[PDB]
Amino acid sequence: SITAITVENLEYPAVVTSPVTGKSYFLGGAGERGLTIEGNFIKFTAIGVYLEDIAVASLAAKWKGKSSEELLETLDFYRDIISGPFEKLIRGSKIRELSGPEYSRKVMENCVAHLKSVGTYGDAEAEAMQKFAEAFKPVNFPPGASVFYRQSPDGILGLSFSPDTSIPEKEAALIENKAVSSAVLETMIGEHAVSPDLKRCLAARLPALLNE
Ligand SMILES: O=C1C[C@@H](c2ccc(O)cc2)Oc2cc(O)cc(O)c21
Repeated sequence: SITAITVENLEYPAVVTSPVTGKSYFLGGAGERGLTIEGNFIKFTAIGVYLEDIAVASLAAKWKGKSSEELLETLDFYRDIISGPFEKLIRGSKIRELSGPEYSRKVMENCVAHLKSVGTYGDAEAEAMQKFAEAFKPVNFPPGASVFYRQSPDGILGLSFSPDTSIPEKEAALIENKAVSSAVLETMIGEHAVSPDLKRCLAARLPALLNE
């Protein structure tokens, strides 16, 4: 009973398979991100977080039997999701047109803040973030265009860009850095991620799967 989610006409299939790793994932949750301008929420993109199918078995031990309300208030739960021994696939699909530099600027800002926050922002991470930036420079995201973050548990962040919502066959870059690899997802569902839409989806959707 793992359904699909549609955000501003941008649909997120309940399941997807990576053309890069062959692994299959289930939709953990989908929401929206944008900017608050003059007290008004201006939507810029849709975001969906996919978890490798094996995430269920991994999370089962500690979080089966827990209620959605309980999971939602438990930071540890989200930590297991963020740093769990399974691949996470994040798909951002634009609502409003953003260039690669424009979009990446905010993402990188949050990633850097997180990294410095937890004391893991050294030269290696800075270089990884520059490589991150470089990968986005030649890209533009018109409405519907997407960015795919493949978070490998092996400490690598794969970056893919699509003209639309379809997963590209090949990745544009590989950011090989452990800290940075989870930084993106951390800024989406981590403790210091204000927006709760993705967290709420995860808390609401996981219990059913964890129970069976
Ligand atoms: O999906 C987005 C939107 C992005 C963004 C919003 C508005 C804008 O004008 C440019 C970029 O900021 C982010 C920053 C993050 O840490 C994680 C995210 O998932 C995102």
